[PDB]
Amino acid sequence: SEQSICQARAAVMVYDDANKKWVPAGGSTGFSRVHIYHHTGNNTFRVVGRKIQDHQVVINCAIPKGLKYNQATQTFHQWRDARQVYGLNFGSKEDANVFASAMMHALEVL
Ligand SMILES: CC(=O)N[C@@H](Cc1ccccc1Cl)C(=O)N1CCC[C@]12C=C[C@@H]1CC[C@@H](C(=O)N3CC[C@@H]4C=C[C@H]5C=C[C@@H](C(=O)O)N5C(=O)[C@H]43)N1C2=O
Ligand SMILES: [Br-]
Ligand SMILES: [Br-]
Repeated sequence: SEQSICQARAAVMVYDDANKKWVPAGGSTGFSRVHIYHHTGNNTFRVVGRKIQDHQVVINCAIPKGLKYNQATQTFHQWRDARQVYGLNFGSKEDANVFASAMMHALEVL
């Protein structure tokens, strides 16, 4: 089965490569509950975020082994895939540190 190993509150953003700016994931700005989930068997992790107001899934992306997770500032962290760059604007330094730590520890289990 699948298990949430950590969660944190963050405004989830994606980078608009064409206009050089960050835009809100899913179309509207606001905080989401962002989880890292582990699936047993094939030992995979994914980031899944749902907007707190309406449960819209704003991010659902795989965490591949060797993913480069960038702590750009104390409360904005980011990573990429082929299609998009994702950014989490955390509610506090503490939320960020919790999430970052779970991510770094996931990358060691992969
Ligand atoms: C090599 C590479 O991919 N580099 C990436 C970052 C990264 C490094 C390691 C691993 C993964 C990633 Cl995504 C990179 O530099 N990127 C990807 C998106 C666009 C950007 C490339 C150039 C620009 C320059 C400034 C920086 C950026 O986007 N920043 C810096 C921190 C700041 C913090 C928050 C967001 C929120 C709104 C916007 C703003 O402040 O107006 N922000 C920014 O402007 C953010 N940029 C980036 O982060
Ligand atoms: Br829970
Ligand atoms: Br496993």
